[PDB]
Amino acid sequence: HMESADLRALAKHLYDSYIKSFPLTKAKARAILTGKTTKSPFVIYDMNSLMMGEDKIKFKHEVAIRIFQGCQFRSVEAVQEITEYAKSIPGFVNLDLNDQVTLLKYGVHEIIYTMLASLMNKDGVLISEGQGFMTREFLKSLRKPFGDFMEPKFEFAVKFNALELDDSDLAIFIAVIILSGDRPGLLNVKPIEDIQDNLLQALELQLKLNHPESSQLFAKLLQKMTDLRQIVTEHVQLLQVIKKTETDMSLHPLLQEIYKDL
Amino acid sequence: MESADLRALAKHLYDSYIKSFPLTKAKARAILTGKKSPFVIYDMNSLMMGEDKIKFKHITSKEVAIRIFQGCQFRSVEAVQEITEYAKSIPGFVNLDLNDQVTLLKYGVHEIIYTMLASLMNKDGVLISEGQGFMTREFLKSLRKPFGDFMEPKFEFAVKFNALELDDSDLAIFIAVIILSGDRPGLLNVKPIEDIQDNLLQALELQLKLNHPESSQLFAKLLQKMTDLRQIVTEHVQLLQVIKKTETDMSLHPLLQEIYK
Ligand SMILES: O=C(O)c1ccc(-c2nn(C(=O)c3c(Cl)cccc3C(F)(F)F)c3ccccc23)c(OCc2ccccc2)c1
Ligand SMILES: O=C(O)c1ccc(-c2nn(C(=O)c3c(Cl)cccc3C(F)(F)F)c3ccccc23)c(OCc2ccccc2)c1
Repeated sequence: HMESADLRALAKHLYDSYIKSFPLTKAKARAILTGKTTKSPFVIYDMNSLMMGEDKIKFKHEVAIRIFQGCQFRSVEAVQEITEYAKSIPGFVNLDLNDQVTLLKYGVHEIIYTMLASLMNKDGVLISEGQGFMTREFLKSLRKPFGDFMEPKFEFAVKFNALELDDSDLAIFIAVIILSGDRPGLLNVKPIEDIQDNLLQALELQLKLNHPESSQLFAKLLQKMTDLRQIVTEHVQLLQVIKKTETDMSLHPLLQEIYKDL
Repeated sequence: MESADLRALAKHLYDSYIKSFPLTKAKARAILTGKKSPFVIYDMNSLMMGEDKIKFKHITSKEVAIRIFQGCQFRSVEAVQEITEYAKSIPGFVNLDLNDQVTLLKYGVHEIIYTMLASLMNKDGVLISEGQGFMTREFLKSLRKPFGDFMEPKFEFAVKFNALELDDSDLAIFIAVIILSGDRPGLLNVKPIEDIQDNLLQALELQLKLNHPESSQLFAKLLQKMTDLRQIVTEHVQLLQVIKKTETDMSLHPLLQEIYK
């Protein structure tokens, strides 16, 4: 339902808007993680280095709570960037306004975990626009339920990163996630699915041109949407334990609204 | 992988799918749409008459809601054996590590049962006993305590899944894809499983293009349903646990408890 040139044009549009919307790309994150440059992050691996990192790293946003609350504020910034990106997806702002809210409500976390994988390897995650690197072992060692928060994200990212996607692939994949016609409470499924159909055609052609030797990469990427859904559900149940255990811990109102009745 | 090889693989699976499963989607749709009218169970009195006249096996505690629930469990155990026989016809499956064969079936059967159950359902009810009976959605949803809300999610899934309008030749490949899932926990040799799934996916993609040329990106939409299947199977497990801990009248002969574990 779309010619090849139109699908290439749509792929280029989305990549361009992705570069404009997300300040830390996978390409930059990989150049920081693979090193070979003098761009080097400060590495936080224990309590003493955290204390030194806060002195050296210029953070834009008890140790476990401090790290948790900071993650929440980074997630809110991520929602803002994802929302800016979503408005560039052709057709999205023309949808019913309640459906725009619904698509963002259920899509933003799946996108956050997708894009978080770009900042991750098996040993830890880049933080503060790549200025810092916090080890997976240090996060797993946090007290109470906080230790178990990041480990599922690392588990996903190790598998997702084996697909070797780049930002130009990811730009379309993220659009596909937002324009999901199966979100609960949608009023007008038909125009959402028509946009997703074009996005899926564009993703399929993008993966064939950019990864010609990666057989059925399109199918394998769509199957990862299953892993994303699973970790979002785990995440929601994990916060509920914190809400009942940590009663003095505030959650950001934007995050409060997203998780409500999910 | 050439097109003729993919078509050969698609036809092999369709042929085996027909032999392994007692009621095809095509035959089920002919019964459901009214095109030997099945005996209809729509309340307690018709249930009792169905057990007396048709004598439905698996629906033979004296409480009705429990009896119907256990009957779903008993049919699902029968379905597992049909799925196991079908799996053996998938090229490459029996050549896998024997523990990996068991693991793929153990973790795949719930998703496959839900998928194939949809072939037997419409928005008003479900066929039972090889299409000889039809039990209404309202009767199942009206069962007491948690049993009623146990049945309704199955219908909600099936109504959405059936909107894709797959036929048996599509489903035969799709079921094979689910079985050859390389991400099941405890697999020892993932590589040959993903190599077989890659062939099956190529065969499903081509099958869907030739069989539904007007249904844009149906391949993508069907793979997106694997998300729904995983989600409802996880929900299913939690619902069973609540029933296991709450209900005291669910006891069977210990030998039957072992069979239908
Ligand atoms: O201030 C800052 O610039 C800043 C910046 C980042 C973090 C921080 N983010 N984060 C994430 O997962 C993450 C990331 Cl990388 C990128 C995008 C979206 C997300 C999230 F949406 F998924 F959230 C973490 C996971 C584990 C630990 C930290 C992060 C951050 O953490 C708070 C913190 C860090 C160190 C010391 C004290 C507090 C702070
Ligand atoms: O023919 C067939 O392929 C087939 C296949 C499935 C059912 C049937 N299973 N089922 C379940 O809950 C279920 C499911 Cl989805 C997946 C795994 C395990 C279970 C269960 F173990 F938990 F059971 C149902 C819930 C409601 C309605 C039907 C099912 C099935 O039901 C026939 C039936 C219906 C009512 C009374 C007696 C039999 C038939």
